[PDB]
Amino acid sequence: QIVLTQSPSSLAVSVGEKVTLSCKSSQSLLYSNNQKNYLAWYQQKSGRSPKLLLHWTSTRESGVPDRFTGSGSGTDFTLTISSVKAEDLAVYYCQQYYTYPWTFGGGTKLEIK
Amino acid sequence: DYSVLYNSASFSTFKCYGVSPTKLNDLCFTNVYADSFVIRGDEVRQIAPGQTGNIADYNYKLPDDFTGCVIAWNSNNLDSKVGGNYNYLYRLFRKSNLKPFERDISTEIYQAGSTPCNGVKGFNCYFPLQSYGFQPTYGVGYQPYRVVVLSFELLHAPATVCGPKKSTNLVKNKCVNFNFNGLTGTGVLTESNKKFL
Amino acid sequence: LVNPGASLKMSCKTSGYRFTSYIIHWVKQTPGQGLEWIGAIFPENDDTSYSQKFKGKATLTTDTSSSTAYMQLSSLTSEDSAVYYCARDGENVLDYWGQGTSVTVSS
Repeated sequence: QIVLTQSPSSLAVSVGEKVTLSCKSSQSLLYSNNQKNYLAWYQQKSGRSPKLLLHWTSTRESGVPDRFTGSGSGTDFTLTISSVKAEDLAVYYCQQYYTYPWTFGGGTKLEIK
Repeated sequence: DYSVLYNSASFSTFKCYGVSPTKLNDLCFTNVYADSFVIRGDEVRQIAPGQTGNIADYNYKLPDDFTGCVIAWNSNNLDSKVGGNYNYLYRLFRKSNLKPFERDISTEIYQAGSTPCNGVKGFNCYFPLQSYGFQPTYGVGYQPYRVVVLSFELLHAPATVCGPKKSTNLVKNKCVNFNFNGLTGTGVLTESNKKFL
Repeated sequence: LVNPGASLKMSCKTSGYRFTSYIIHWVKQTPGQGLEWIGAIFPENDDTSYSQKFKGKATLTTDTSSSTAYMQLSSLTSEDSAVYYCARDGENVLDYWGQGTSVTVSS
């Protein structure tokens, strides 16, 4: 029952500006056998289905821009976006993939300054 | 000599594919296998070249060009004891399928969606090796059937199993037509003194 | 519209994709709050997986012929009313995480 803590509450980003958002897990989400970190990054636009942007934190989703790049080591997981656009603004969430029960520790609104 | 195994009236299902049962008696064969396994009653129809499901794609797979026979008989005493027999296991789900003519004796946990399964069970990880319910108090479809599948193959090596079917009897001293192994002719047949090697 | 203590059934069918997924998911999100996982379903043997928070209030049934996942909700409350989203899970996502249905609970 590992709760995940994601900060900050708000992200102010200008158009065409790189941003970094980090989600921290209480226990390491790396499976010992495969030595691979497990985590999922989600985009949540208003009136839209929850959508997976990055999986395992090592593989980009199909038809997803290289601007969205995520690197996570051990407990700490970091997602970096560049060239942010008005369509891109959404709530960003981190979902543990390591073990049941699944915990949605995702939590970051994106705004335009 | 498969002619004595057809009219015995002791097998519940004696079918073949491609090669007719009345034609493989006088035909050579390079090597004949012997695939014996015990399944249920509803899984007998799935043992056919070109089927799919949870048994033919995870246990015994049949080739596309299978030209053999399927021997299966009813049984309830040579493989099912009193109180239920749970000695015959089977694989229900796996990460990949099985190629034709391939055995698998490994034991791994199936992975459904997340939670990679490698030596740990519980959530998102299930035990694939189940057990058949061979009980004498069940219906007809739940009865065990000892299916023995025979495989026929032909290679470039000389076949050691060979021999044609029965033919007409012999006659002597008369003028006759004859056919010895395809040597058609006409003449008089007798014994001979000839010292053939 | 469900009164407190009523039973609510929600069904969703994947469109453009025919099964080919080893998990199905249920998520409850109240407006102004993050998504919360509820239960996971398995196509063959039932996963029967429920979150500890939702345990005893959620039942999962899957019918292959129907091709739609079923979720039963019991002991509904004003806090319970939220948008629930049908989802799935294969390797990653393949148009499997579907949309959501708003729930309103009042006498």
